[PDB]
Amino acid sequence: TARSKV
Amino acid sequence: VDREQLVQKARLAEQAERYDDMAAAMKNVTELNEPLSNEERNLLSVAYKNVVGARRSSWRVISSIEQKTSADGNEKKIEMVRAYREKIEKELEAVCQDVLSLLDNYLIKNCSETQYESKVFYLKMKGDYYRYLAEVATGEKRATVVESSEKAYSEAHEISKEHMQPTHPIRLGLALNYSVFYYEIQNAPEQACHLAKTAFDDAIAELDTLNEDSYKDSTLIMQLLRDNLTLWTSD
Repeated sequence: TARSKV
Repeated sequence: VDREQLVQKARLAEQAERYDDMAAAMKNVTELNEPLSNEERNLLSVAYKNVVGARRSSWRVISSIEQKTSADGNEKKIEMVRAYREKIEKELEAVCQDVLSLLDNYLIKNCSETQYESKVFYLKMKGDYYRYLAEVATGEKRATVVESSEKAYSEAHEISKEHMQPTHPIRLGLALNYSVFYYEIQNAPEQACHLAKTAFDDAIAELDTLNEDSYKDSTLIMQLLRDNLTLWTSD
């Protein structure tokens, strides 16, 4: 799955 | 308590990993109706990200168990799991409404015409918390929060394109979360890939605009934009 900004 | 003491309490709570106390402190700072500094803006963001994040992680774990438990067909267990998912959902939704009201009634409201960075930062946050609401919502309730998330991201994207450099960490960060919104929430992989590729290609075209103080922050997001694109064009 894709990662969003930390 | 004076504003300085509240900011210092948030700094302490962060170190003590007491994110509810950190969010409470930054909410009080916001409620003073004076604009937040870059440091204060990030203290608020980190606080609420960790608070909602705890519920998001729990919700995912319970939902995963609920899917497996539904297969075995245990009447008493399924209800208990369903109820627990609903308990965490309500907690998550309350955190999102808390953030969204601060954004709408204080933060976005007090942004001046020239305060582009803050306006994009807060609209991106608005998009993020409506996306977190979408993640748990179903039916017409989901359609509503998805529409709200799109409206917030779309506005932030228009401002960032007009007033910010393609290499700006806030601009890249928005493009990252907005593309994630298109893929995961809207199920629009073509729109997700186009947004992530345009953002990456525009930042690559003007690498000369990278700032000595924020080059590492920009490249870190650019890596995530390529990682997501590699993933999405493999799937």
